[PDB]
Amino acid sequence: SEGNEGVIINNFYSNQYQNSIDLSANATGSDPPKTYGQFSNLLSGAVNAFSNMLPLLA
Amino acid sequence: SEGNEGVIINNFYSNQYQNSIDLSANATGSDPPKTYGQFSNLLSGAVNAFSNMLPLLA
Amino acid sequence: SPIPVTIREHAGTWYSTLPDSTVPIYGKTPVAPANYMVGEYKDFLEIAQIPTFIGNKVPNAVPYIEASNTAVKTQPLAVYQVTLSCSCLANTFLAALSRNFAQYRGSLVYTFVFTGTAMMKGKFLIAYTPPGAGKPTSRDQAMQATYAIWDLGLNSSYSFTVPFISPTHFRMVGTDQANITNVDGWVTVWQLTPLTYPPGCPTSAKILTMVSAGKDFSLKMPISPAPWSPQ
Amino acid sequence: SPIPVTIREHAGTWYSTLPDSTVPIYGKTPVAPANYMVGEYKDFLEIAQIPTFIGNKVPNAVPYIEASNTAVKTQPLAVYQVTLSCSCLANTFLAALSRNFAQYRGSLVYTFVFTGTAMMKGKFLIAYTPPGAGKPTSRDQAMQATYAIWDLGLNSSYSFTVPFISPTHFRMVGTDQANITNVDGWVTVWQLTPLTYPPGCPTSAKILTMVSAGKDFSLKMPISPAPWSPQ
Amino acid sequence: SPIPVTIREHAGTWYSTLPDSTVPIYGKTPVAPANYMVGEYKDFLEIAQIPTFIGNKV
Repeated sequence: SEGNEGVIINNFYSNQYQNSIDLSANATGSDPPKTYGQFSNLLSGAVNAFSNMLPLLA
Repeated sequence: SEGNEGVIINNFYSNQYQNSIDLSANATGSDPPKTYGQFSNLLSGAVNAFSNMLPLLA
Repeated sequence: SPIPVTIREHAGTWYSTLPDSTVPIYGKTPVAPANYMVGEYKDFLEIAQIPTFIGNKVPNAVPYIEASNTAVKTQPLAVYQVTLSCSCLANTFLAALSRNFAQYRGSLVYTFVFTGTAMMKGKFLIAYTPPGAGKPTSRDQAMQATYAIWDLGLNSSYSFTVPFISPTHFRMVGTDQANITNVDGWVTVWQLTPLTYPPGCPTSAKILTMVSAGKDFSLKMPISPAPWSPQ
Repeated sequence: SPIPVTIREHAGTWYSTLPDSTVPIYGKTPVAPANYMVGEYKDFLEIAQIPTFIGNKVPNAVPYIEASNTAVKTQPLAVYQVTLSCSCLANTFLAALSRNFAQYRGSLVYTFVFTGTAMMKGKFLIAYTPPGAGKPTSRDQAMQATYAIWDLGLNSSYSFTVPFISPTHFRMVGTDQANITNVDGWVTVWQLTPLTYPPGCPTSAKILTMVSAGKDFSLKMPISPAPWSPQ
Repeated sequence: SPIPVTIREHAGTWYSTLPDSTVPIYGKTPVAPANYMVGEYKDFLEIAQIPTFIGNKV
């Protein structure tokens, strides 16, 4: 059930603050999101296709 | 994300007061409004057309 | 625009049992998943129903009573006062649970497990006597109140329920002082017929005694018993 | 019409981490546009993934280990304890980040960059040993746990991930005292085959060692480490 | 976001007849049913109508 609290008013602090956050873990693991934000260093020119090419060795 | 604030209530002070105002400047400049208010001194009779005219030199 | 308030006289008090929460200082903390967990209960009533052992022969307590090969109508095998305070119940979960509340209501269940030989035979008279005229002094007087006859045979135990008979809707859990000739009556156990046996068999047997709450049983108003030390 | 209030016992306290704001004294202040700005991040996890250098041979730390022309199964090239407290990790961003939190979870990534000659050849056995039976003492024992064989060739580095193997969902970041024979196990690096080379080439090479968080890695509950002075 | 209040001059007074309630300290307590009860009255006027004895020769 619930405890000993019987106030009519909506809790002034939201729940994620008033209480701990119950989480549940699934047995088989979970995939991290793909990206944690948009910060990134980028590697360009990695590959090919296009230059002063095919004078270039085989 | 956000910080460490988790109050349900609407901020009592409005934002322009609770926070700084993020503004953004465009590269190419911005035109001042045309007028800053309605205070003004006025120049009248600047030009012509109409009097005891054309007895008046050419 | 600041709002006007009237400060109540009780400004600044702290109430140990306030129906409200306080200031959170470390929000957004996720917990460690505990979802694999089992065995949870949510109401004490959920487990108050499991029988635990009644202590006989206090302070040299044993979890049983002994039936003999003689039926003296004048001699009870046991006499329990129906009080959640009986020194008899002092270590049952019922009593340990109950001591944290002010009042109870409902059925009490006394369970007897026969532990003698399969070759033994016998009959017991278990009675509940409401208060008013004192405790019964012979099986003949007990037999005048609520009772059951327990016959020994294939089935090992007997569950006797003492009916809640009371003027008030609830009864106080604990005694202030000691409760006289009062309390709420007595559970007395008597032999109807003696334990009988064949040659080559012991002539007395132990009967395990336990107590539990009935489906009826309720407890209300949480408090704290007088503090004690087990030693 | 003034509203009646009940003042709580905690009246007047200041909470360093209160989930709330205070009084604004200089409103309507526009800022200087900072919209041309780049390089912003928003979560530490965003950069905890970038490998930084592990210190070898403390306190005469060097960012690398040395492979030789001899494979002694009895001699690890390196042994790292898997603790975000290892003096080994003391100056990695992972460790510097982690020291501001109470617990971590997830994958740790040890990256090795071979820096020897192109003419050299060799194979390493990198193993992760969970706790319980102590640290392995020969490549033969390490080989009994989680491990990978790293072959030298065109591709310069090797990224070894130590799997999060733990009874609890999370692990404590820092050590209180020192953690024994504990900690969470060990990463040991061994030579499988010796570094081989042709005539005219050095007979040992440096292997750069770095550490980072895996995509799995998480940190929780911000605190402050014990204060220190870099000098 | 904490709300600004103006404290009235009468702060802290206790009024013996205040038209209001105070702090509850032992909630959710069910009572003992008293539904068999009879003879209740709710207004003194309900019984002020029953004659009682005038004292003569005081």
